[PDB]
Amino acid sequence: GLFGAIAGFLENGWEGMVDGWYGFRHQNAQGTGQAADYKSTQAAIDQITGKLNRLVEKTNTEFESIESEFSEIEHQIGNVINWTKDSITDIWTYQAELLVAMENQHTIDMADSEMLNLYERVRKQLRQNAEEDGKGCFEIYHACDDSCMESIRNNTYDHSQYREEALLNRLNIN
Amino acid sequence: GLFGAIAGFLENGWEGMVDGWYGFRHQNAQGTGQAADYKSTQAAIDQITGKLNRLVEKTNTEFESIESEFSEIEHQIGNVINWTKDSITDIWTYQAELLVAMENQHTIDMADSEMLNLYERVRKQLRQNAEEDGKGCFEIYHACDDSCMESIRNNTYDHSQYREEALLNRLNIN
Amino acid sequence: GLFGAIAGFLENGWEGMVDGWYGFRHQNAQGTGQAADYKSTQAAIDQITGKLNRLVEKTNTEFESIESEFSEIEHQIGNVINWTKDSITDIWTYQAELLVAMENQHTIDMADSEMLNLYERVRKQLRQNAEEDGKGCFEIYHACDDSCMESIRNNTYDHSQYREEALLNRLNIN
Amino acid sequence: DKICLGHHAVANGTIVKTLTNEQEEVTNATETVESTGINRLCMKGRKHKDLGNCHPIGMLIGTPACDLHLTGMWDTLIERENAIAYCYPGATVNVEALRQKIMESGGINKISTGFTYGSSINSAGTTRACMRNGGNSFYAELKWLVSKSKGQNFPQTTNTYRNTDTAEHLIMWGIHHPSSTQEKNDLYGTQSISISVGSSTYRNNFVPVVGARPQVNGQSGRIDFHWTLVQPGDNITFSHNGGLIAPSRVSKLIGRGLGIQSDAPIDNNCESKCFWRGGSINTRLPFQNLSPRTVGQCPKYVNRRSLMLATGMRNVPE
Amino acid sequence: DKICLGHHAVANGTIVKTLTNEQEEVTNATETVESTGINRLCMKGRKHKDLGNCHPIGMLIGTPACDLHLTGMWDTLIERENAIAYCYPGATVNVEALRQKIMESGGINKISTGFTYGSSINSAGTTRACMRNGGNSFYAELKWLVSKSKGQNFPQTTNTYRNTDTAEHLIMWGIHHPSSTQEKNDLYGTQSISISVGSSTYRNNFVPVVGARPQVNGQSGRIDFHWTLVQPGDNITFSHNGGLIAPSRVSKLIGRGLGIQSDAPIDNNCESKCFWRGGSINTRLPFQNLSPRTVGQCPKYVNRRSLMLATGMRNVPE
Amino acid sequence: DKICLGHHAVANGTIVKTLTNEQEEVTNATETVESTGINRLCMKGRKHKDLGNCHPIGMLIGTPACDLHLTGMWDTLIERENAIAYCYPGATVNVEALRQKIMESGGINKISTGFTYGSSINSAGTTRACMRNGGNSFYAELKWLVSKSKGQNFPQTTNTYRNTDTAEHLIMWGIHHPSSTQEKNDLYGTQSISISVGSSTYRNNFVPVVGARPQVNGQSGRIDFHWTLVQPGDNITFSHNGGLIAPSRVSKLIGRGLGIQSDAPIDNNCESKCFWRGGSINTRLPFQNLSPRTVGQCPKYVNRRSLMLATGMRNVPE
Ligand SMILES: CC(=O)N[C@H]1[C@H]([C@H](O)[C@H](O)CO)O[C@@](O)(C(=O)O)C[C@@H]1O
Ligand SMILES: *[C@@H]1O[C@H](CO)[C@@H](O)[C@H](O)[C@H]1NC(C)=O
Ligand SMILES: *[C@@H]1O[C@H](CO)[C@@H](O)[C@H](O)[C@H]1NC(C)=O
Ligand SMILES: *[C@@H]1O[C@H](CO)[C@@H](O)[C@H](O)[C@H]1NC(C)=O
Ligand SMILES: *[C@@H]1O[C@H](CO)[C@@H](O)[C@H](O)[C@H]1NC(C)=O
Ligand SMILES: *[C@@H]1O[C@H](CO)[C@@H](O)[C@H](O)[C@H]1NC(C)=O
Ligand SMILES: *[C@@H]1O[C@H](CO)[C@@H](O)[C@H](O)[C@H]1NC(C)=O
Repeated sequence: GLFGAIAGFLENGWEGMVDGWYGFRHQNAQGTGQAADYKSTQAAIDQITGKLNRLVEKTNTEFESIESEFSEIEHQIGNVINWTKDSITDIWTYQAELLVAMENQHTIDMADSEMLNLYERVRKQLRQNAEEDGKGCFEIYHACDDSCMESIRNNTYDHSQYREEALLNRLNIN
Repeated sequence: GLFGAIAGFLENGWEGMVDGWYGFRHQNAQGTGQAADYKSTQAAIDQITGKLNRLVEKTNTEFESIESEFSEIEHQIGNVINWTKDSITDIWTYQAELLVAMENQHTIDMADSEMLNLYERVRKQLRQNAEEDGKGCFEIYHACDDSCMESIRNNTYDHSQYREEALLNRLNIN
Repeated sequence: GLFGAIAGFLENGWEGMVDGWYGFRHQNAQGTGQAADYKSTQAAIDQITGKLNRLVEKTNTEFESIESEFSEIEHQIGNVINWTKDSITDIWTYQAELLVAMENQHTIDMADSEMLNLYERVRKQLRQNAEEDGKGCFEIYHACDDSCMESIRNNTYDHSQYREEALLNRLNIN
Repeated sequence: DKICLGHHAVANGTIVKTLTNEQEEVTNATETVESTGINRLCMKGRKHKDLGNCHPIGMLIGTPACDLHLTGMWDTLIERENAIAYCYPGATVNVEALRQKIMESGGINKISTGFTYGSSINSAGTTRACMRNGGNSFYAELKWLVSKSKGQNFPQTTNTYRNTDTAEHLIMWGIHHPSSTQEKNDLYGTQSISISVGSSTYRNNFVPVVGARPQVNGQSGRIDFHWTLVQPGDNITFSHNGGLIAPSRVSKLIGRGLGIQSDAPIDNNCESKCFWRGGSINTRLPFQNLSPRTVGQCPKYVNRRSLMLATGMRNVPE
Repeated sequence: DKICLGHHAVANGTIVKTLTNEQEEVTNATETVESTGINRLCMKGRKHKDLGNCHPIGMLIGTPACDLHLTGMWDTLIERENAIAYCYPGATVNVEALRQKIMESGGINKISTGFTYGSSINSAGTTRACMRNGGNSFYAELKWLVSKSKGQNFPQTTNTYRNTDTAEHLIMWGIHHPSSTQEKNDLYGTQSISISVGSSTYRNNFVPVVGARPQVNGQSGRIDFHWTLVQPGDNITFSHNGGLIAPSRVSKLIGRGLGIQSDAPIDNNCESKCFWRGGSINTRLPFQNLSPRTVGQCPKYVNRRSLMLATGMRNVPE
Repeated sequence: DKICLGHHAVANGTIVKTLTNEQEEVTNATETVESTGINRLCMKGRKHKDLGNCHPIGMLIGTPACDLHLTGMWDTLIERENAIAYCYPGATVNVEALRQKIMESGGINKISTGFTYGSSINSAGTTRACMRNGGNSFYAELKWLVSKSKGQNFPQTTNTYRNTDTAEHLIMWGIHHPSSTQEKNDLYGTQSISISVGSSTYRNNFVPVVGARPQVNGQSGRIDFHWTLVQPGDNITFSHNGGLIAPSRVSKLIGRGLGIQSDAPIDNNCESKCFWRGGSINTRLPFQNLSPRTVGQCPKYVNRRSLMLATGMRNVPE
């Protein structure tokens, strides 16, 4: 899709992440872990919320009847009315069809977008201390324990703290 | 453009590539080559086919005549009919105009994005073995024969196999 | 937002730049400076201009009166007319609302896009001589004077000139 | 050591349409077209009048079925099917324009015409077609004028209603068309019969016409009803010599109201702003597929069972 | 050693509109507005009736030009310009409503009225303005009632049509308006002429009026046609003493069909669902600029020669 | 050493709506809905005709208020509130159809009927209801025919207007309806009274009817006005014996024009193509919320005060 992450270079979703929309999985010496990212999940949710609010805002226009349910309508005027109403109906079913198709397109792509934006945020955090998988993972070239992992998700990772160790490992030297 | 590649950092298109929409041009010791990427080309084409399919679906709305071609319409009802029809035509030409302008904007941008996605995929494939031109090229810091070029286009390039050589060439020390 | 820059990894805008839409702030030995980028600013403005041109293109369609202001309308035909006019009005109000909501979403995202495209351009130009801070800045690992900064804004910066010194400062080895 | 970025997925996704794809699967979606309506008339918060078997036209002329609906105030008026307009058979000119005017009013006041008639006139003409409390009666707002002496010529007479109010008045009257010459002669005499009605803005003439025809409610005679609006300060004059079914009261339509045609049971518990033949429609959704004929503030009608709006990202399981 | 990413371009690009650019060049595009119609009425697969110079009203009253079209079944009905309804000059009251009713039917049955007339009545009134088989004739479904003895008074007569069927019946009749007193007296006598028509839902009276007027088809007389629907199980009664053009048959409109007005020739070899005065439209495109006046299942009319929809990326040549 | 990328911002940003945000702050925005109307009728560039207190229908029959508007050429016609159509009180059949037809014309010519009358007829009848130069007059384009011989029977007369032109003509006439039996007898005699009007396309009969009525402009008598179009080559014939208000001239509607109903002042220095009761609208904006009743080339009416279109990026202040 538009941003290349969701249904893109990320091969699939995580059914086990019922905690949020986007998130992290890590692996170090202590083992594995999973945590949802709140900010990115919320940015997407609030946008969906916006569309639903627009969908559900109502117009104030009150209409009266121009067709009797119980007594006959004169034939010519009746034909005019049927023609007008069907023409109005076609317009509205066209518009409804378009609204959904267009909105769905935008919804799908903005969620891809928020996924990518999170990915980019982490990439720049780690700068020269990690390398990209190509599959949405970063290989970290230093000892990253559960607190270091947490500081990455929590946006407090200080790259300069590990840069020396990391660069030597990326160069494969001592 | 939205995604920066087509009519962006890519100078121009390749007229001599009738093989597909997106593709590769390489240069090595054995000389030059060209090949189109099938996956990215079909991804774009499929989306355009999708729009064409939506353009062509039909409503089953039967209309009858409310304007006699061959006899006179009473003047007042005639003026109401003219007003309604013209109002409706104004809506549809407005709708028709907007559909095309909106669809075309999106079509151009998704095409831009599929190009970027291909570029980005290649970028992560090579990881530390190549550097970016800024013109859509990757300068490769190791010997890439025709089989190596093929491994890149076919998504099977193992970066670890050439990393040692490429690093030395990028740091310019031997 | 969609492209992650404006209201994204860029903390905020610059009120002091009344010179254009996008631009540069540098820090060097000789101090600070600020210059707007013309090419990126105009890409965005031209696109707003296109939107305004479509808004303003006029497609009438003369209409005549079907409702006397100064005399009574027969009641049944008058109700038909009222129902028709209100229906058309609901349609136009809906489209006017949709046009603006839709165009506005695209307007802000394309602006974010042009910002990212400038950023990416600078990144690729500087290639191995600088690193990203994640806030939209490039830390430059070589001495960069006014002529050097002005070359970055001008899109003429030659990376090969400073690379050796720059790799030296980044890698802190050799 | 490595850190991996990802997004969620669910087991059972939903299919939605996009510009480019007809069968796109997402994590969640919500309906945009209401298919469910309530088979009742949600009247909570609104002062409504159920007319039962009273037809709106009958409110103006005073058909027995409408005796409890000759006057009132309402913001919603409910007309039912097979409602009765006519006790004595007949028809109204421009009946539908009249019905619509009534069905968008917010009430009806009645005001007496003050018409009086001389000794040679029997103004209490009565018929078995219009029963009231076990007795032969007639339209409550009208009087069937008939010669007091059977067979004699109905005298030339003039009656003028003066609108002295500040708002326009709806006046209705009837023209009797006897089914036979004997009957016409018995009621109005052998003379040539003419009825003139004239205000400042309206004028028309009517002539009772004898003619054989089927019995409706046991009568082959017919009454044709006519109406007009009398402006404030204006007079309307009736000049006649037999065959006039005269107004004894005149109507005034008051304010505005919503008219509904439905035989759906009233529910005073629920509120609604949208109605149709089949009841009420309560939704926040912008579209519905219940009926193209609705009144009130309604979702637009569309010819689709379902239009799903995505509320989640692309579903990608594995 | 290097590898470059890129995209295709063409020599000949096409210009489209976008939200931000009126003149954007892309590799390919395709039309959304149909410009090409068909100058023929594509009637393949439809049971059609080409009325030729028979006007639809003529089908009901039996104008000689309509003899092949008094009855039939069809799913589409084709009316041509300058089609004939009236051999003897005149006009039909509520004409357009009647034409439209006929033009949305799927056939017409005719059922006899059974009207008989005494010997003092010549029910075979005939005219040179309605030729048939080389002889003076009259409307097939009607009868010109005239006094057998010239100058003598047309007798007082009554005729009642009984609808003993399960669907409504369309009945038509005419009133003759002579252009002279002599003419009037010759046909009907010196008496006062009146025609009364009554059923359970219809009543009306008609008075033949003598008056000088220009000749149409040689005749300065006029016949005005009237019509209503007789509901099932209802009776309609004609009480007359001259000037009534009596119905010998009534009509029944059966089912539904598509009404087309066009002077385009028929092609039984092409199929279509969309028609207009100029013929047919066959497209998959959602829009057309041929006519704002179409019938059937049609693309929406828009005021544009061309709206191109991009099917390729930006074209960036060098 | 470093270089930073950024975008601008402003202190005071404007709020706009997007698909996802009802309150998004951007750097600039522009209105799409016009709220400003002009309180004048901008007639620069157009050849107009301000009717003042002359009603368009008064142009055809020649009411004194319309003396300066009996003929002319225009591309826009301006009608004002309370404009006068009648001096002698009455009404016109199919009045709104006629008004609209005049209001979309681009001019009017008057052509004489050439009607002549026998000495037994006074054709110069006149009334205090229509004043010219402070004295009794009548409709300029009509003649009130009355027996010269008071109480004596109006002669049975025939008048025929033949249209010798290549275009249809609008012919109007009146029928007098007296307010008393004495008034009737004095003007036309004691005989039965009929007016017959026939062409190739039109025929109708009219009978003057006596009736007591309120006085309008001093009169309780009335005149019903009637009209048709006489086609080129056709003749139309009036047969009558009292009560015809006869046409002395006939109308010819020329070209097309824009009809405006408004009481706004005329401005000859401003141009415009969109009008409503309150004046003119000059905008480039596609929408307006001034009025759902406009004429000419107008923005579409919308139910919103404002719909701001972003012309800048998100405002992110600091
Ligand atoms: C006004 C009047 O006298 N009403 C009489 C009517 C009329 O003569 C016919 O209904 C006219 O059609 O006939 C009755 O049988 C009826 O309806 O009860 C008796 C009643 O006394
Ligand atoms: C109008 O449409 C309804 C069906 O929706 C149909 O029953 C009715 O007959 C139509 N009216 C006319 C005059 O054809
Ligand atoms: C309706 O529009 C048609 C086509 O423009 C025109 O010929 C006709 O005169 C109009 N009818 C009226 C009553 O103005
Ligand atoms: C039509 O709408 C106008 C404007 O609200 C109103 O004044 C008028 O009375 C309506 N007409 C009818 C017949 O209800
Ligand atoms: C109505 O009648 C009264 C007297 O009954 C009279 O004073 C008044 O002027 C009349 N109104 C009109 C409009 O004739
Ligand atoms: C029609 O006439 C028949 C026979 O005269 C009769 O049985 C039937 O009831 C009549 N129908 C009506 C509605 O009067
Ligand atoms: C009109 O009258 C003239 C002379 O009276 C006659 O020659 C012409 O044929 C008539 N036209 C019609 C249509 O009757």
